[PDB]
Amino acid sequence: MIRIDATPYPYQFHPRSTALVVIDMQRDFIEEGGFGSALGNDVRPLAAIVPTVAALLQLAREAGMLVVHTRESHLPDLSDCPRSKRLRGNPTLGIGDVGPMGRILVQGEPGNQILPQLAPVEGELVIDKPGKGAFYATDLHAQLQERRITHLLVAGVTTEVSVQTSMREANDRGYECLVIEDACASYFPDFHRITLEMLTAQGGIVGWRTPLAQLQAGV
Amino acid sequence: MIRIDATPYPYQFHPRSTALVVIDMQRDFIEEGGFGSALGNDVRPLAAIVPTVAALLQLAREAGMLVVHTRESHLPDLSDCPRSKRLRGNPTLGIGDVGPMGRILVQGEPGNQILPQLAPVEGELVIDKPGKGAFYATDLHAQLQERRITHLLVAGVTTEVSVQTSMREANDRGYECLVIEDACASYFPDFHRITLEMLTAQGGIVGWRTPLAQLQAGV
Repeated sequence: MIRIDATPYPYQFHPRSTALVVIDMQRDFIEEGGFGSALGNDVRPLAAIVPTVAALLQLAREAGMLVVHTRESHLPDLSDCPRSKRLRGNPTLGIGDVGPMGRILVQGEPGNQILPQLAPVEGELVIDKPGKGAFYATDLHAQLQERRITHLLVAGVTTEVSVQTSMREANDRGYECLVIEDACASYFPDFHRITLEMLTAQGGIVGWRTPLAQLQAGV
Repeated sequence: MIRIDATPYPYQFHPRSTALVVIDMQRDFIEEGGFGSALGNDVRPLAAIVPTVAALLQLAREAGMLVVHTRESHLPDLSDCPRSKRLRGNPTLGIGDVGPMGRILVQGEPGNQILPQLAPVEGELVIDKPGKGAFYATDLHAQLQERRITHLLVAGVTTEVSVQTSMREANDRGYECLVIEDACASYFPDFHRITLEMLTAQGGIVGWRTPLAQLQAGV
């Protein structure tokens, strides 16, 4: 079992009982021409972690861990998109409308694809999720139980939305979760660090956090 | 049909399709010597909201809305308590250990009870949940769908753990959620404030928030 330095105390895991979960690293959220920048978000902090996420993905692949990618996406007919989600924020361009990289948040559109630097390969799970939490309305929990996974390494975007939602759901379902702090990012510096602090408060209420360099030291 | 001034924009609901959800207002969180104290917290800040939660409960009862209470709790044999949750951190006492109000976080124990001043009455729904999120491993989604509930008024403790986890689950499931800002509290004032900001960021990404006085004005 590999033991690495973490907050709030060291985290130990066996690589073959562990999955890396890379959350929502999608072109529309991260690329300068994309829908995220069009809404006036500063995508630079999300772009900034891509080399770190790629290094974590390489570590996981070399260590023989299960790799799980998630995409926030809906069926082209929006049959899995609740009306509340479509109407939220009174948007000019909403879910299913044509944005700069195709229909917004729709399966098969260029904007919906994982960045090519972090693209899934054969033997990796890819989860299309209709919400922020990777476990809601997906078979992720079943797929991890079939593979006897107990431990999750968590990366991706954005820290305070899909990453924290997915880690809080994983914690509730009995997973031991380690969030890789420099392999996550937010549009808001107001939210990134304090989220990671929340997750590991009270002796690890949701789980653990560490930088990629501490994980690399262990393998 | 009832329109409330709220952040990030006004919230509209109908009592016939709205529930009040009161989260984890238990002696295990609010009274010294239970689960919250066992985690090393000073539980004293949560008591300050109990009169505001009581006024919110009265308002919902007088409006004839469905009321849902949640209790974080485990079966006495701990068969619904993941090993990860039991072994997390270094608590003074662990789940199921005997504290001054009985077995910590166990169903039927004095310290696990909802505060008498906030107790359920005949015709309210009471959800025992094994995780922080009110939807995981409960029938809450089915119970609301059977009553055609679309809107949730949300209150309780703690803001950054059970409240925000439950609200994020409810958002993913298509509910429209209004958190009553002064009917929530945290052990950590900064986590309370920033959680409320995250929930309504980006045009209402999780939902809405407003103080009790704005709700009272609308009814």
